[PDB]
Amino acid sequence: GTVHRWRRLPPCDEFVGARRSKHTVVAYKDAIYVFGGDNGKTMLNDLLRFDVKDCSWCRAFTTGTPPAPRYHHSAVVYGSSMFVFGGYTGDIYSNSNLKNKNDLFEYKFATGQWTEWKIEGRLPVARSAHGATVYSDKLWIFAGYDGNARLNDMWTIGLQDRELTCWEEVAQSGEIPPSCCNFPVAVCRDKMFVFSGQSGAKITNNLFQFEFKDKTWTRIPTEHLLRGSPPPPQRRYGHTMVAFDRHLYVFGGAADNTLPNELHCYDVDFQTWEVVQPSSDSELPSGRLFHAAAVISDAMYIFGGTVDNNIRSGEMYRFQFS
Amino acid sequence: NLPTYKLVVVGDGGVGKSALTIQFFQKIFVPDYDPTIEDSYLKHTEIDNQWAILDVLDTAGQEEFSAMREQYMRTGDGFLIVYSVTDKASFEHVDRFHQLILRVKDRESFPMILVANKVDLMHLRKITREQGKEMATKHNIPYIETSAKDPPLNVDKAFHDLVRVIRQQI
Ligand SMILES: Nc1nc2c(ncn2[C@@H]2O[C@H](COP(=O)(O)OP(=O)(O)O)[C@@H](O)[C@H]2O)c(=O)[nH]1
Ligand SMILES: [Mg+2]
Repeated sequence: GTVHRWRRLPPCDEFVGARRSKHTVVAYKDAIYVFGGDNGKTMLNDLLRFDVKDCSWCRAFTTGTPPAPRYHHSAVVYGSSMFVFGGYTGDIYSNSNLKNKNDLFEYKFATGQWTEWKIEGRLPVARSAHGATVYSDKLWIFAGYDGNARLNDMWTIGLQDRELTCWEEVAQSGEIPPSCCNFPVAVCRDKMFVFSGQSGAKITNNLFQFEFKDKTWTRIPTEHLLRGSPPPPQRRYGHTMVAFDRHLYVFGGAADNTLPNELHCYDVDFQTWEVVQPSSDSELPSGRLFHAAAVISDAMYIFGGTVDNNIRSGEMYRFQFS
Repeated sequence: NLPTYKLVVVGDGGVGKSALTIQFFQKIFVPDYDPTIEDSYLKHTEIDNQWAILDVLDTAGQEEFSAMREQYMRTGDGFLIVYSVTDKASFEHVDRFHQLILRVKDRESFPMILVANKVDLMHLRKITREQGKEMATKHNIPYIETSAKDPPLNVDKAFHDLVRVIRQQI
């Protein structure tokens, strides 16, 4: 229970689910739900459940046909359901029938029910490695890779009535981030935050902030080295970022052909970066990318990813935020 | 109805993938391009009196593939395996890149061309022509010596020949 302490929680047993990367992790109640991913040989569409209170793994109860095995998809929790969107579908080993997706599946937590939201009308282009979050009773998906180029569009869909809902493209304003994919997204205060990612020639360590009300982006002027402030984290892709107590925590990812395991923290109010010093009794997680993160109570949870030598991981780590 | 050829430039860090791509597309030698930047280029060029769209991706980084890198590596029509004649390690890794393409493509053979770059650096050359030519005939793929430093050598031919290899299959 030591504060600011990494703790190596029990990994996902081999008979429960395969060690994976490019998966999605969502927090609900006192459990973490892992969906999709890449075990090193094939795509996945199982649903795992890590009970945080007693650290017990199990296959989550699922009825109905789940989404096609995929990775680089997004998952968000709205109300009592989890919403899967997008991703990369096909057969990895034989390199055939590969396509990005723009479908929408709902997983009802109380019943384990998989329902596909067959949305009518104009849909957002099928994409992978997009950003996604839930805000104001709507699913927001942003950027990604569509097959030919990176994206910088943004779409919303109301999650209130499956039959009475459709997609709407957001007329974004402000400094729209450069076309990006493989980046984490966190909502804090009433703003959505995006840090770095894979953006081609425009790959940087800029921090972007999207205020939902006026739908405007702002690249927070950071590295105020005039103030001697600690520098921003190195530019990276495949990293995770979570929000907790007016702070953003960035971990992992591939940064200039390395896998740093430093824990970076961004004070949203004071616009300052810092490296969180883990306690002496901490079990430091190894550098990884394409892992996944969620927050339960005052602790962050890291699952899976790809460590050095292209090795898939089933490890689960917990960092005590406070 | 114009044909599009997705070409991928792969190789060790520093062999000159960015230099070659920028030389081929922008007709300028750019020294010390950002080693981590990985982006794509587009032109409309006429090869053997036949117009074609060229979609080239300058690869970077050895960690897991970004969503863009992966889909390019899986759907690419041809690959340029590039090593530096001044970096013996890059030459020993030609085999590693060769196996990577076939493993991804799940094929016994795929359109590829071995590219020996930085040939202009003669005094510091480490890998000879017979060494590279043997490596190419070992993998049953063509061999081209290139230099992206002004004046460029076989930069246009290297990419064009890869297209020609693609056209003369199946
Ligand atoms: N002399 C010489 N240097 C080259 C050539 N091509 C690349 N370089 C140098 O090789 C280094 C790295 O090449 P770069 O363009 O970054 O390629 P990459 O690292 O393989 O993507 C830089 O210092 C370039 O100036 C070439 O044809 N001749
Ligand atoms: Mg480069």
